[PDB]
Amino acid sequence: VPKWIQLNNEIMIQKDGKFQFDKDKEAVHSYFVDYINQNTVFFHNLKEKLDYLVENQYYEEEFLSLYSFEDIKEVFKTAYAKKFRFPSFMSAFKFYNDYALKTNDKKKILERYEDRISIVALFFANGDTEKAKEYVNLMINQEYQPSTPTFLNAGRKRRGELVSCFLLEVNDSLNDISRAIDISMQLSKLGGGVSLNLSKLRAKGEAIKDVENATKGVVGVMKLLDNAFRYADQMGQRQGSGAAYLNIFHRDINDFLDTKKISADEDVRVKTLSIGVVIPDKFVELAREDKAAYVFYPHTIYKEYGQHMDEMDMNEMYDKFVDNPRVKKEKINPRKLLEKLAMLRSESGYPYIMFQDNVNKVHANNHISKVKFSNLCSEVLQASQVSSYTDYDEEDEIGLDISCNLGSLNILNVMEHKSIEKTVKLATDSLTHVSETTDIRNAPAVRRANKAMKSIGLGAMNLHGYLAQNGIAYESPEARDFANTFFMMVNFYSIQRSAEIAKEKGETFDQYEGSTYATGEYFDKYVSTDFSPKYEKIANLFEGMHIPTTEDWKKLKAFVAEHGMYHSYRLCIAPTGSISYVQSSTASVMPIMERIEERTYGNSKTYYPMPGLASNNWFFYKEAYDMDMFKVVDMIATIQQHIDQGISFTLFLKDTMTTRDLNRIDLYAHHRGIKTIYYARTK
Amino acid sequence: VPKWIQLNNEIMIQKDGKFQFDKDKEAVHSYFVDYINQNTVFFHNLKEKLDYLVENQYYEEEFLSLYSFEDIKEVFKTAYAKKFRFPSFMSAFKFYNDYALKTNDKKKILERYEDRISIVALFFANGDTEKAKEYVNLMINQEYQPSTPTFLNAGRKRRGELVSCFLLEVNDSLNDISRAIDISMQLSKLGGGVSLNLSKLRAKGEAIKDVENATKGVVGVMKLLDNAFRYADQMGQRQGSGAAYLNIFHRDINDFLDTKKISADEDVRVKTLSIGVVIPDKFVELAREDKAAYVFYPHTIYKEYGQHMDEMDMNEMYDKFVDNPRVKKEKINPRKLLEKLAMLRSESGYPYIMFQDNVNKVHANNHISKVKFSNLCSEVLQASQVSSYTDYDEEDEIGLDISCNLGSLNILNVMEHKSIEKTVKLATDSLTHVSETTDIRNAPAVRRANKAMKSIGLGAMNLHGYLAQNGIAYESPEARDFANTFFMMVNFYSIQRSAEIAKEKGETFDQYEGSTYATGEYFDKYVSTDFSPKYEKIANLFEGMHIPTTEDWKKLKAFVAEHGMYHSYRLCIAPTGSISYVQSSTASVMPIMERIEERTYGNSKTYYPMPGLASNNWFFYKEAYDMDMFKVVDMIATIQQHIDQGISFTLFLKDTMTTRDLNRIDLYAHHRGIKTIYYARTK
Amino acid sequence: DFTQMFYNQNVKQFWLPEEIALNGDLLTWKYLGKNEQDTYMKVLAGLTLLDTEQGNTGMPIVAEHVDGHQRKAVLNFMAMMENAVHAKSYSNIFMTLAPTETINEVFEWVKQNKYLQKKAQMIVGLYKAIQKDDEISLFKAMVASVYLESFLFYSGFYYPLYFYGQGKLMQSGEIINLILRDEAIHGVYVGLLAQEIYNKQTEEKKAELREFAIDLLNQLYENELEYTEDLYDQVGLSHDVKKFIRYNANKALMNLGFDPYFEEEDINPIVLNGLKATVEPLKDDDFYF
Amino acid sequence: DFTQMFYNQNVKQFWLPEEIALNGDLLTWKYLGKNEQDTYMKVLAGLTLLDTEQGNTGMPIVAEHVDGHQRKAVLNFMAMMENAVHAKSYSNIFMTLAPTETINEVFEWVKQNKYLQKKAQMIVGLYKAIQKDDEISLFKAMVASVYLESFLFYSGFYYPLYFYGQGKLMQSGEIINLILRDEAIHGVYVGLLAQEIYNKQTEEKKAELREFAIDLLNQLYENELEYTEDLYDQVGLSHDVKKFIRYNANKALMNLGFDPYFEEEDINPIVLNGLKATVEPLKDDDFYF
Ligand SMILES: Nc1ncnc2c1ncn2[C@@H]1O[C@H](COP(=O)(O)OP(=O)(O)OP(=O)(O)O)[C@@H](O)[C@H]1O
Ligand SMILES: Nc1ncnc2c1ncn2[C@@H]1O[C@H](COP(=O)(O)OP(=O)(O)OP(=O)(O)O)[C@@H](O)[C@H]1O
Ligand SMILES: Cc1cn([C@H]2C[C@H](O)[C@@H](COP(=O)(O)OP(=O)(O)OP(=O)(O)O)O2)c(=O)[nH]c1=O
Ligand SMILES: [Mg+2]
Ligand SMILES: [Mg+2]
Ligand SMILES: [Mn+2]
Ligand SMILES: [Mn+2]
Ligand SMILES: [Mn+2]
Ligand SMILES: [Mn+2]
Repeated sequence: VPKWIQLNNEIMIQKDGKFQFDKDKEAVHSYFVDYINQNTVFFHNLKEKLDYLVENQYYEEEFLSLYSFEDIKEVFKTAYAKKFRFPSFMSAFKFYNDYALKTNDKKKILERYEDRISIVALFFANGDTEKAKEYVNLMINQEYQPSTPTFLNAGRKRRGELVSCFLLEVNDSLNDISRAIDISMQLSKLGGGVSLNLSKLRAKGEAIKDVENATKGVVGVMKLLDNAFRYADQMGQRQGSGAAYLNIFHRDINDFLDTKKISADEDVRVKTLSIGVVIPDKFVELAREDKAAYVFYPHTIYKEYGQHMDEMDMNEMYDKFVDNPRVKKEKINPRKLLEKLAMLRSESGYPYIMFQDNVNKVHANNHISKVKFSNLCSEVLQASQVSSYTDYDEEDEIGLDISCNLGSLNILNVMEHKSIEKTVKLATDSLTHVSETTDIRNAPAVRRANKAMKSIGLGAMNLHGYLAQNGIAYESPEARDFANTFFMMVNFYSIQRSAEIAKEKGETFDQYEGSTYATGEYFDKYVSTDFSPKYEKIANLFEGMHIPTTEDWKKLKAFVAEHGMYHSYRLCIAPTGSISYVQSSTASVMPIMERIEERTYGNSKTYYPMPGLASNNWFFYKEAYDMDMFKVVDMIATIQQHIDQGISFTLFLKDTMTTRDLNRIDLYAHHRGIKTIYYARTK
Repeated sequence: VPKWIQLNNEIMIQKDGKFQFDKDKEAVHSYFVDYINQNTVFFHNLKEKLDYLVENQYYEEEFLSLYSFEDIKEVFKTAYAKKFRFPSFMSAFKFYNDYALKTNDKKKILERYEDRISIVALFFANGDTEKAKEYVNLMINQEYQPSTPTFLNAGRKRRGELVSCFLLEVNDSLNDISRAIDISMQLSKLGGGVSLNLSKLRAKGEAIKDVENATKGVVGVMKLLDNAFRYADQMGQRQGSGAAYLNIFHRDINDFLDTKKISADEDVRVKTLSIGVVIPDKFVELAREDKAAYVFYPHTIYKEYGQHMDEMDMNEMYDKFVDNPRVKKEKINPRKLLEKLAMLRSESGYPYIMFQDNVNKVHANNHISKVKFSNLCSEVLQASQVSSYTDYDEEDEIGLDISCNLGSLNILNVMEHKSIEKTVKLATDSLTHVSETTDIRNAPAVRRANKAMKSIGLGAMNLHGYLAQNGIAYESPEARDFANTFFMMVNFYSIQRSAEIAKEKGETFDQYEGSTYATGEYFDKYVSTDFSPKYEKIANLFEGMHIPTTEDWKKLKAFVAEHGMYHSYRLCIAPTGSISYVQSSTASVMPIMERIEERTYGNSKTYYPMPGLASNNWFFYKEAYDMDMFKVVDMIATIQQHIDQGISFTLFLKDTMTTRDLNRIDLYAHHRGIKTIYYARTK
Repeated sequence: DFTQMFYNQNVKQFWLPEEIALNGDLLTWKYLGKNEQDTYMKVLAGLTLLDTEQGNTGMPIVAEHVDGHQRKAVLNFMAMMENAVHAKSYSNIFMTLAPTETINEVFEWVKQNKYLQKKAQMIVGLYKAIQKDDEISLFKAMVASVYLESFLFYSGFYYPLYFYGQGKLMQSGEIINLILRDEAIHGVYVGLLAQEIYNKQTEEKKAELREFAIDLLNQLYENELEYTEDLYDQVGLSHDVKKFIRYNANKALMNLGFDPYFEEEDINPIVLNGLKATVEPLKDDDFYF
Repeated sequence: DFTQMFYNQNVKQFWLPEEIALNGDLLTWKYLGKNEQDTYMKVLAGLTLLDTEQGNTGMPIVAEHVDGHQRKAVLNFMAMMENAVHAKSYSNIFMTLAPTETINEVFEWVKQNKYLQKKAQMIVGLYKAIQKDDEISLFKAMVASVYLESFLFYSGFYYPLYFYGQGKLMQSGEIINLILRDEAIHGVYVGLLAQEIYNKQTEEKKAELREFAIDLLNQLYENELEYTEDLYDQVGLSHDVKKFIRYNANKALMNLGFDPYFEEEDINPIVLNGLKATVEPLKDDDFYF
């Protein structure tokens, strides 16, 4: 066993009844003085390194050609001047195993952390040396972390796409279904997770040109997509991951759910395609009143009204659907469907739950389209227009397929540096650059939506780490007050940066004029309610930083009205799974699953303590499963009120609790304004 | 139990030690006195019937509008003047259960046999009343039978395409694979059987964008195609049928074959995807000499030579591939592979066997392309060019995808009417009309090849029926003499009609000038070898009909040289599954499987004796399983020497014979010039 | 002299009910009178009970006491067929034709039916009375097993065969014929083992064993008569079934090496009407013609 | 929750010895050294002898004491596979590779072998100690059975898998792989039946049953190490075989719902190449907050 492995395992060997957390630090030293420094490839100077990486097809030469070598040297020197040290063994291990650039045979390390950060910063700046240094300082301080696609692939010749998630709308036609399968394979080839809205597809037993009971429903398309994602599995490196979203009022909703039952037959079971359910407020109202609900056949509704079932408001059209004899429907028990959802989430963690009305009551771009589904991580909530892929030799009507670039603020590092504004603006600029340089030649709706919406996702990580390292319980009202203030600041500065980009470029996102940003409605709660901290401890935490007031929000509203906004969507809180290790941060705004996690790598086992875990903050690092899910819902709703897109909200459940407890948590989330629920992980 | 079913089951009841075959005739009468006439919709006049069928979206207005009502009435009167009577119960049952037009509620019969024949004739003639009457006389004499798609769908508004055999070339790319899946779905939606060539696809463990061990091979593509064919199942009417062809020198050939093993796992086995193997002469030579063979990685060959492995002659390329270090290959035992093929055919009848050099040594259009694969029934053998389907908003390079037009001569009815020439020419004209009226807007290469090649398949059936009713054993040399003469006349008149159509329209098929028809090579064996019958009995059978001599063939060769040939391909012998029942004929040129076949429809049993079966010809109606497969191979080769495309050749084996016997039959078929082997049906 | 050929016959007869699709019987079942359906369900339930005990108890216990690995392999295979194949097939039939409540009711009916309980008590009692190394107790249980295989099943088999012979319920009937084909060879095999033990005895002991066999047969017979009347009177067939069970009682006696006990009678002719490939390598001469 | 699913998986895995032609193994057998042939023979005899105990006693005794018709049927099916399929398969392999006199001598040797006997008698002892209506003694026997199916066989399976992964003795290796696949599911199934008993116990009784299982595992493991050196030192494989034993011991423990005992180790690549929450209805007022 390696020396650093033994040093890391020495953490759990208690001394005087206490964990040896400091041993972890020793491990990193070993991991660098025995493996990383020996396995790294050193050159005489930076010129030889850059030339070797360029000619050997490791780096794209275009982004490096925008800078003179003196500027690149200055950027690299700025990166190395911080003398960044990984405080935990797992941070360095995760970076050098998942994100550091290696040779073709993967026998040596070509990229250090500073080298990777410098390359990403130079790609972000697009020829601006000062901007590149700003990005270097932002990432080496670990205030901002680009998503895994962006951080791993920026400036690389053998790179994939920098966009993490893609959302596709599938129209009710064989041509559209085949095009959706093709685009899903193309985007999984690019490495991104693909989500498909199957609510427009007509249910099982519908007519294909006057011959009835002919359609296979959404389950056949689900099987096709599952095989497509199995085939396109990132060249066999990462399993192809897809998501299917169906409205709960679709007739196939049961069969949909039956794809995830552990007793499902092979002709129905789907195993590589995640499932999500979109629940309008009408379904929750029907379940609450115990009135029997009706699921609908989408094609009959489309024939009668000319629009898809998910294209209009069910809260106002459900009674018209039920009373219409030309609309076909089936009777269901909404409470039984809710119990089935809870049982399925207990068994397998599926489906994702999207509260459609919670998303669309604060959605700023309802004029473009209502949000009808979410992404594979159930945090992207954007307007999408379905595409009409016609026959060959016929022009296709290209719609809008959602796609946003992810980037997370490290809350602990951002607040320690007292740089919410600067970090938010620089992250917005980096995400705007990632969107601008993204061009996908096989997904036309994705390309058009990227060019028009200009949507980005700016997330946050290390919420629980910051709260526990500052002596604040994650479930406490003080923690929710901190989240309210911090994310109001993040939203304020993201809107300010979006408006500044719109002013400097003279262009807004497409159809911005009909948005609530243009009409000023979006700023209502910000121009009437003060989001400054209500607790003295939180206010002290925010000292040295100008917390925006109602007057600052009014000025920002006027600025947006004058100049517009460059981005249709700005903030989305992704799960941030593996890149949180490198940043020494807790995953996303979720509470920690465990204080010390035991992970098996190779034939060895490693223990990763939570960042900053110690004796004095052991009980502030409360495990998520031990927490009240209602207070976690309260925290997520408090954050969500300042996030325009959704938050990947994983439910952390105990084995003792029943499906009724899961249903109660889901209904409280819906009541509190939670937009989406990601996972039901049971301990 | 209905009266006609009792009268049909009375056949097996033996009187005086003989089957009551004549009772079947009585059954037909009952089937018409009790059921057909009662459930047949009658109109006051044909004008009312045509108006009702057109208005209720049963027929098409376009083809009926080309004639005055007097001409349509005259065509219907010509059809009804024959007073055609089905000689067996199963003929009428199959027609009125499969082909007769029924109401939307499927309880009444709108079309009789004469009505359907008249409608198909009017569709064929395209406005010529005399030509329509000629077609009516052809089909009511049952000399020619349009295929199930053409016969069932001609003149019907609610219909699939008139072509059901489609051959697709799949290029080695994700875009091409997705396009192939889409086209397969679209053609299965039209009701056609789709065959895909997977030899150009790179094997498992190949590089994608210079990353190693990334390709899933052809088995993942087969899984995708199997899912696509399961999804597209004729609006839930018939099981989606598809075929995949792989060259035996493709490295995936074992895994390909492993998709049909019973022991194969769920992630390996494809259930609704037929498989065929293309066997070049090089593989047979390697197996014969017991030299170990090499299966090659197609992408390495493409990188080294710039052409696909299946696009070049393996006979001259195999040694260069083996000696090339940059071509990756795996060692195999060709005799072990042959034994595996025989074992798989014994277990499941798969794969289909295509002898590439047997096809291509007589292929007339090798300049366009060599025949690389066959159809789902393993009888279509045509030149195909792969298409380069690029990314979106980029122009695709459309190639040639095979789609031939099926139609079968009834050898008994044709020869008893002494009308080989007239029937062949009229069938060629009808096939040309159906090929010209076919327009598929979702298969670009299929449409392009249909427009360019103008390839049709004119088959024959009732060969064994005709031979048995004339006191000739199917395995006798007299039967082969008759087949030689009859199919040489069929080829002569098909070529003459093709040249006449080319002269009339002033156009040949695309790239005809490079064909062996243009150079006169095709006629070589016809201008030197006399194909007149060598037996007096066969000559007396051909009495009253002019048998083309060598001088006639020289005149035809000169005529083709002067005027060209309209069809790239003219003759292919399809299995003729259900139309053989309606025509009261034995299926294809195959020998009969059973003298009397027992079938179960609903909860009732039915008995179909072979047409013309009696005590006198009971011995001549020898069952296929009791026959020597070498003599069946000899007869099929005798026919194949006059057929430009292949013949659906099913092997009929006993359970006693082993895989050595199957391999011997396959090798004798290869030796005798058999182009394709369809199935290995074990009794 | 016989175990190997029985081993080969048993394993070559292997089958599963799922091989037979049952939805084809749906209409001929729907068309039967309520009396006919009731008798049919109950008949198959009585069969299910017999196979349950033959599989759980009878065959395994005889296997335990019979010497020789090959004899044990045959008996173990037969035991598996009883409960893993035969008893289960009846549930496949029930689940196709009948709603759950009717299925629940018929299984409740087996528990409370006095003739079915009596016959189970008698047969299973003899199985559980076998004493290790005591060949006489083993013989008695083998006689009981032959009577179950070759006699007791037949009051049940009559009705599926009666329908099969009229072209009714033919898929269920196909299952039953496969079960019957198995029981016929099971009865012969166990009969041969019983004869082995009988042939070791003195003439005096043999005389007592014949008394045991005949007394047991008569006791089972009298109970089966009452069972038959109880089931078949409502469908009018009791007298016909009685003739059939007497016919099969004689076959059971013959399987035990004893003379027939009942006189011959004409059985309903309807019921009588109710009754990888080898691989060779390729030679170099197979490539030339 | 599981018996019908295991029924399905068991019956769909049905196979017969005759399906695999064995004669082509002689083409690689002739090229092995004396030590390789000796080890193979001894391993094969070890597996044969242990599997016979499982067919004659282990499976039938568990089937006898377990309650439930469907469980008894699955267990009967497993017993059938031991006696009718596995035992014939081992015999076939032997008869193909060795002459009659060599087979008799190898079995004489392995029958006297101290390490084979120690484990065989330890397992058989626990089967003989099962008492009617005592679920504790049944559980102990089930633990023994799982240890045989999922652990003790694997010191033996190693060698055929090692050859199979190298392209040697492919026909007999295919047979062994089918046998091993059956024993894997047998071990998992019996494991679930043991967990059912374990879960019915108090916390003190559970701790006591855990101690029993670990103590038994330790005794068997220490004897396996000696067994391993005795057979595999002469062919230089013992180190790698020991890793394979521990890996399979961990699988056996997991089958019994217990934590792994041994640290995770990688296995020889040649051998590798060879190889519900409680539903509670919504009560209303759960929609209001
Ligand atoms: N935790 C760590 N994170 C990142 N790099 C590290 C870490 N520990 C060691 N290294 C790398 O290994 C080298 C070993 O030097 P070390 O940290 O022991 O101190 P040093 O030799 O006094 O110099 P310096 O600390 O100034 O780099 C470091 O210079 C650095 O490049
Ligand atoms: N074998 C058969 N094949 C086809 N149609 C039949 C057959 N037998 C009877 N029919 C149909 O039933 C009608 C009655 O025929 P039948 O044998 O009674 O005498 P017919 O002289 O042909 O009668 P009709 O006055 O109808 O012409 C036929 O006209 C035809 O429509
Ligand atoms: C062709 C086909 C379609 N479908 C379903 C899936 C699609 O969502 C739906 C629409 O198919 P379409 O491609 O729209 O078929 P169509 O346009 O010819 O029929 P229509 O005019 O009624 O739109 O039909 C199947 O389920 N199976 C099939 O094989
Ligand atoms: Mg449509
Ligand atoms: Mg390519
Ligand atoms: Mn039985
Ligand atoms: Mn029996
Ligand atoms: Mn075994
Ligand atoms: Mn076992």
